[PDB]
Amino acid sequence: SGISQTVIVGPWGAK
Amino acid sequence: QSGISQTVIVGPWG
Amino acid sequence: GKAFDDGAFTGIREINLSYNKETAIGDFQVVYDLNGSPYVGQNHKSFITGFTPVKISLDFPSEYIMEVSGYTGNVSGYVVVRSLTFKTNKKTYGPYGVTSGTPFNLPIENGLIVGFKGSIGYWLDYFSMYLSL
Amino acid sequence: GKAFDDGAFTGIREINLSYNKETAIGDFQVVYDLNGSPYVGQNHKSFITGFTPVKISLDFPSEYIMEVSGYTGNVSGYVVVRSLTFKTNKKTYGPYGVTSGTPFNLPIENGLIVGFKGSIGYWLDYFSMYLSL
Repeated sequence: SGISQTVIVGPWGAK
Repeated sequence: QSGISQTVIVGPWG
Repeated sequence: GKAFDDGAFTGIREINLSYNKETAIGDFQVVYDLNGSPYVGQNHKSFITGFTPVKISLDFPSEYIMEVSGYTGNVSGYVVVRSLTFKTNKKTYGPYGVTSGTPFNLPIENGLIVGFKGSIGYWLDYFSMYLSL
Repeated sequence: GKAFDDGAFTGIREINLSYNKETAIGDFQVVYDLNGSPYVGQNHKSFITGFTPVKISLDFPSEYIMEVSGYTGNVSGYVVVRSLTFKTNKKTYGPYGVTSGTPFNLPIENGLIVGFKGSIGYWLDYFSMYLSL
């Protein structure tokens, strides 16, 4: 796809 | 700026 | 609560949050950088009032966050984010909120937090962080 | 401890660690992927022995780690990682070790663990992870 991607860490809190 | 590539690093834990 | 996702940007200029010293994190808003311009992220508001605001004005670009840490725990029977602490290469801001429940921390040896997403109802329910080099 | 740093690779095929119920995590060795080939990492061994080995063999490439968690605590004067748990898109492996002390967890919404660094002495003192798309 033409959508750029980024590392994401998480989530912290409610499951 | 060097010839060494880099990476995200998270930590430490301990 | 209501989900938000600010997306990814170039860096962080300022964080504006609210907290209550007996409950949790409330409001959450970020001024990012975007290729050298301030990007005023939307104000993600708690459903309720009574919080204390704090403005974390970073000296961007020389100043940047090295660790986000805090506590998650129960408030009125929801698991929420109870406290936050933002440590940069220059100083520590927080803890804001209540330092009780389950610790969590994201230290960073290399790279930058460039974005936040998560969910706020009466309090900040959960959040994640976009990371980049 | 002796500090170690594997560096960054393409992905993880296999984890070999060891633990002792009485104490904490002892040894750690990763088989990485490197451009679609296994590359056997350096075996990072404790100063002492007596641990119980385990091998975590992932179904690479379709299986990957989504969350690392564990506990840190004090063993005979040493503050160390006393247990570890590795959650993939497929299964949970662990906990291995004593699940008492202060918790930690790294959960991942997007991206891959591609590398490990840290320090091992009598036990695993600390570790960090390289992250990549």
